[PDB]
Amino acid sequence: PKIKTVRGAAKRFKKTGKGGFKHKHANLRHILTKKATKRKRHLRPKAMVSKGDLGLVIACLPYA
Amino acid sequence: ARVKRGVIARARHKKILKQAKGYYGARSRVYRVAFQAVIKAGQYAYRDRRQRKRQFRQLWIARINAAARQNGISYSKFINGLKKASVEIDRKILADIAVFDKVAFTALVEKAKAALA
Amino acid sequence: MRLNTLSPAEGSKKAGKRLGRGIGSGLGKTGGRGHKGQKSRSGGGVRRGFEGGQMPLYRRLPKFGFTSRKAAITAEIRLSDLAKVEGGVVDLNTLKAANIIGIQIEFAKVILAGEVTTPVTVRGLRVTKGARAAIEAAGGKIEE
Amino acid sequence: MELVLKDAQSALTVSETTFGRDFNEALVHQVVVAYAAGARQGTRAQKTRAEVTGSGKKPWRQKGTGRARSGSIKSPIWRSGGVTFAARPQDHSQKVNKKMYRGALKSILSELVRQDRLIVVEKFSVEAPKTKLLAQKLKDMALEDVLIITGELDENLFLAARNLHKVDVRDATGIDPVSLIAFDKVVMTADAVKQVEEMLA
RNA sequence: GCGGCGAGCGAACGGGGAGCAGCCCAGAGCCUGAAUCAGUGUGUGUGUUAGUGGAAGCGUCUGGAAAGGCGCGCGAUACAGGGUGACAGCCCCGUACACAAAAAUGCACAUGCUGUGAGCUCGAUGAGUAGGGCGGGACACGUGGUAUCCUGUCUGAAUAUGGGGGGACCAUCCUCCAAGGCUAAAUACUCCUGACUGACCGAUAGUGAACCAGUACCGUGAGGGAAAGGCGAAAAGAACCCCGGCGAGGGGAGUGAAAAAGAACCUGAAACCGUGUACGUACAAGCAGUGGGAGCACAGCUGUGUGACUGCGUACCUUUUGUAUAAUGGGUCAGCGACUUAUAUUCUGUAGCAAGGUUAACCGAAUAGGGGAGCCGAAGGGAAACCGAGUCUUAACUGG
RNA sequence: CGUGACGGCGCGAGCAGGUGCGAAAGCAGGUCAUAGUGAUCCGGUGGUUCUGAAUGGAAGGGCCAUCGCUCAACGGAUAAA
Ligand SMILES: [K+]
Ligand SMILES: [K+]
Ligand SMILES: [K+]
Ligand SMILES: [K+]
Ligand SMILES: [K+]
Ligand SMILES: [K+]
Ligand SMILES: [K+]
Ligand SMILES: [K+]
Ligand SMILES: [K+]
Ligand SMILES: [K+]
Ligand SMILES: [K+]
Ligand SMILES: [K+]
Ligand SMILES: [K+]
Ligand SMILES: [K+]
Ligand SMILES: [K+]
Ligand SMILES: [K+]
Ligand SMILES: [K+]
Ligand SMILES: [K+]
Ligand SMILES: [K+]
Ligand SMILES: [Mg+2]
Ligand SMILES: [Mg+2]
Ligand SMILES: [Mg+2]
Ligand SMILES: [Mg+2]
Ligand SMILES: [Mg+2]
Ligand SMILES: [Mg+2]
Ligand SMILES: [Mg+2]
Ligand SMILES: [Mg+2]
Ligand SMILES: [Mg+2]
Ligand SMILES: [Mg+2]
Ligand SMILES: [Mg+2]
Ligand SMILES: [Mg+2]
Ligand SMILES: [Mg+2]
Ligand SMILES: [Mg+2]
Ligand SMILES: [Mg+2]
Ligand SMILES: [Mg+2]
Ligand SMILES: [Mg+2]
Ligand SMILES: [Mg+2]
Ligand SMILES: [Mg+2]
Ligand SMILES: [Mg+2]
Ligand SMILES: [Mg+2]
Ligand SMILES: [Mg+2]
Ligand SMILES: [Mg+2]
Ligand SMILES: [Mg+2]
Ligand SMILES: [Mg+2]
Ligand SMILES: [Mg+2]
Ligand SMILES: [Mg+2]
Ligand SMILES: [Mg+2]
Ligand SMILES: [Mg+2]
Ligand SMILES: [Mg+2]
Ligand SMILES: [Mg+2]
Ligand SMILES: [Mg+2]
Ligand SMILES: [Mg+2]
Ligand SMILES: [Mg+2]
Ligand SMILES: [Mg+2]
Ligand SMILES: [Mg+2]
Ligand SMILES: [Mg+2]
Ligand SMILES: [Mg+2]
Ligand SMILES: [Mg+2]
Ligand SMILES: [Mg+2]
Ligand SMILES: [Mg+2]
Ligand SMILES: [Mg+2]
Ligand SMILES: [Mg+2]
Ligand SMILES: [Mg+2]
Ligand SMILES: [Mg+2]
Ligand SMILES: [Mg+2]
Ligand SMILES: [Mg+2]
Ligand SMILES: [Mg+2]
Ligand SMILES: [Mg+2]
Ligand SMILES: [Mg+2]
Ligand SMILES: [Mg+2]
Ligand SMILES: [Mg+2]
Repeated sequence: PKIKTVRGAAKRFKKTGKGGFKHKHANLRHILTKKATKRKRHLRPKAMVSKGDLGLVIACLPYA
Repeated sequence: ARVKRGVIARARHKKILKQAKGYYGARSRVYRVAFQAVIKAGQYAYRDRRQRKRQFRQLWIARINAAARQNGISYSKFINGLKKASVEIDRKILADIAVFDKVAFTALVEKAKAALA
Repeated sequence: MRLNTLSPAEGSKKAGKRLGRGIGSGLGKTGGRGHKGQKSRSGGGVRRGFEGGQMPLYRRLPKFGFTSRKAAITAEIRLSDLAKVEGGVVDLNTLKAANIIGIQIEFAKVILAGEVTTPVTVRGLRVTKGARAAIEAAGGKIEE
Repeated sequence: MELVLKDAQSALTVSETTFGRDFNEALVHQVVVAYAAGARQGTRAQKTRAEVTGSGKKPWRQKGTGRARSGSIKSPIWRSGGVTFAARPQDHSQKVNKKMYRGALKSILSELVRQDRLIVVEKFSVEAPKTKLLAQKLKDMALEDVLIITGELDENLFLAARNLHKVDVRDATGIDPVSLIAFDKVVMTADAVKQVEEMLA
């Protein structure tokens, strides 16, 4: 039968133009007062998935 | 496409048992035992093609020693004397001459003694 | 050319691995699985994304965004598609009739991709700045 | 390209891309192999350990008896047990791309021409549905093992060929790649040639 | 979309196909018996249940036997298949093709008989119901912001100037008419019957069961559940004689192509057990071989068998840092016994076509042809609206 | 640029806007530095030129800011042993 997407992974990664995946940074949900503005500002833009992790993401997202 | 194994299996077992002829007991009759015996015989034969070259040289040297000492010189001085005299006969031939042509061997000893003197 | 003189191209028919058929094959005994452990077992192996129990990557990262229903009914049109419609007028219906956009598309945008060389009339679509230049330069016109 | 008729001693003009192209053996091999796979019935089965008749009772207790542990009388290790990977009915047919099927046909027909195995005639028929008449006709043209492609399936010709085992009679729409290779000669009527040309573009 | 937003679960709208069919009561009047179905008779066809005809070959060689070899003929709308002393288009049974029913029966028409009511007009339009509160269940949808459906419990409308739905809810608009019912086809399955087919099995396989098998046997019972096929073309299955207990068994004779085809029967492997011959072996210490090697026997210096004496030498598998290990497994032989199958997805090879490539179901007598519904690709950025070879970020980028 | 398998964590001139101190050059994006901490989910509060299942709204969702864990067995199996 069809492979099933890991639906939780689909909610957290998006495929980019050259085939990588963009994701949202961790550590920006709460406990925010004690964090420096510089640290928080650098966590706001999306980032790419690292090389060691691409294999895990691709396995979860066969129809990405 | 079911495949029965009998004809090919029989040929394989027979090929091993044929190589086991002359072995004792189950070693020439029983496939499990004959297979191990055929493998071990192959291992020994590989090892002993190398050992054969050692054992024969050891035999030639012993006979040259005896013949040299009959002529009044040790093996080690005889070989050194031949090398100083530029004689390149090898030990297989020196041992052959030592047994079959004692007069020629004496001539070789004299050649070795002269180069040493 | 007979049924017993035809051959496949070289390299087109590689033989499959056959595990567990003797020393000489290179895959005897353990069949490439190594020794023991969960991955050597029949049916063994961990699920996708499992990392040994550490919070896996797809759960230590946060969810983001929402999915837009309007994006599913919007399409993009290339300049090379404009000559493919029947009649020289490009609108939502004539793009659907030529199989350029899906039957449930309600909004379409022409973008600068490929070339247009014939005069066309675009009606009821959005056109990018670069595509509008290329369409008019080829003798066409854009009607809102 | 001109094909020379044999019964009327004239010429016939055909497309070079259909009858004068190179032999693509790798392409022809795939189409011929797929044709034979399409003929397979694939009807068989064996019984797994779940389908062998018997009970699920453990033959003897796990420990204490001194025998190897047993769980099912239907184990594939056992005589009368299941087949480890028992077969099921299979569909063996392959997909052939439309353009690869047509490409293979054009390659085959072009090779038949180069090997002088394609014979074009203006007409090929018999007066009565009698095997003896067709046998004599084929003997006159020095033919024995031949595929005969007509424009319209002559009823008298089809009946006359049934009992001749080396001889087959088809209409142009029913040619297949294996038959074109398998017969020693191929006889086509001028009418069938046009139909095949149009069919293969 | 749902989801300890985990494991997992998973639509619809819309599109392409197969098939296609619509009606009645909640009621009176007119007009009438009109459509339509069901039953029962009778015909005509058409099957089913027995059947009939069905072409064409001889000579010679090998052989126990010819259908085989060789030579020369003949039939074919019949060279499907089976049998006959080895392999038969022409010996036999069939096959193609052409015919057949006293009687019973299926179907489709036709035509009777019976019941059924058709049409017009004017009316009527399903209440403890819809909805609600509480508890559960069903919906892809786990109470969630949760529409909709069902109802155990308590309640409870409007009724066409009315009511339901459009995913909380309201307004607007659109659309439909619950609380009565009937309805072919496309769909599912095969205990059973006939025909045909298989890159399915061929006696440890294939049904548990090729055989008097759900038997023998086991169990109080439910229940469990085997093993076991082959003389020969034909029984011509061994008259008679001999040893023996009027035995068993055997030797002759005879049959037969063959009896080491004799019923404990085709072939007849291996483990295992014997008889005969050659060589070795009763002062000699261990994985039993291997390298060297005398003597003897044998066949034509060599080949074969044997192997005194001598160097070296602690099986195999598994598992382990490491095993002669006194760790594991195997008494031996024969037979069987373990990386498969389907679908999805990615990469490599190869083939086709190429800014395109390819069809699915289905149609079709079609491995053809049709079918482009779709799917992938030629554009990305952004959470998104949106913009677009750019875009996002930011008031804006020297920028990133 | 450093440091991490990764999630991450750290150092940073300089640019735009607006600011404090200094006459000025300048310095200032917390504290001599290195501990003082908690992913995701689920929700709460404020903001918002995003979305809004016929349409206008709304609900809900997104985005930005922020809040709730001795989840201390501190990469945190469950809300609950
Ligand atoms: K491997
Ligand atoms: K077995
Ligand atoms: K034929
Ligand atoms: K026959
Ligand atoms: K609900
Ligand atoms: K059974
Ligand atoms: K059995
Ligand atoms: K026999
Ligand atoms: K026997
Ligand atoms: K020895
Ligand atoms: K073992
Ligand atoms: K062990
Ligand atoms: K151990
Ligand atoms: K032990
Ligand atoms: K694959
Ligand atoms: K490929
Ligand atoms: K940029
Ligand atoms: K809707
Ligand atoms: K822990
Ligand atoms: Mg936040
Ligand atoms: Mg077989
Ligand atoms: Mg073997
Ligand atoms: Mg033996
Ligand atoms: Mg033996
Ligand atoms: Mg290896
Ligand atoms: Mg491992
Ligand atoms: Mg192991
Ligand atoms: Mg280990
Ligand atoms: Mg298992
Ligand atoms: Mg389309
Ligand atoms: Mg039980
Ligand atoms: Mg079986
Ligand atoms: Mg097709
Ligand atoms: Mg006949
Ligand atoms: Mg003959
Ligand atoms: Mg015979
Ligand atoms: Mg009503
Ligand atoms: Mg309702
Ligand atoms: Mg209710
Ligand atoms: Mg309600
Ligand atoms: Mg309720
Ligand atoms: Mg109620
Ligand atoms: Mg509503
Ligand atoms: Mg709505
Ligand atoms: Mg059986
Ligand atoms: Mg047998
Ligand atoms: Mg009993
Ligand atoms: Mg007797
Ligand atoms: Mg026989
Ligand atoms: Mg026998
Ligand atoms: Mg024997
Ligand atoms: Mg002594
Ligand atoms: Mg002695
Ligand atoms: Mg001893
Ligand atoms: Mg030793
Ligand atoms: Mg140990
Ligand atoms: Mg050791
Ligand atoms: Mg030990
Ligand atoms: Mg011991
Ligand atoms: Mg041991
Ligand atoms: Mg073991
Ligand atoms: Mg153990
Ligand atoms: Mg152990
Ligand atoms: Mg043991
Ligand atoms: Mg895009
Ligand atoms: Mg200080
Ligand atoms: Mg300090
Ligand atoms: Mg929750
Ligand atoms: Mg909001
Ligand atoms: Mg709305
Ligand atoms: Mg920890």
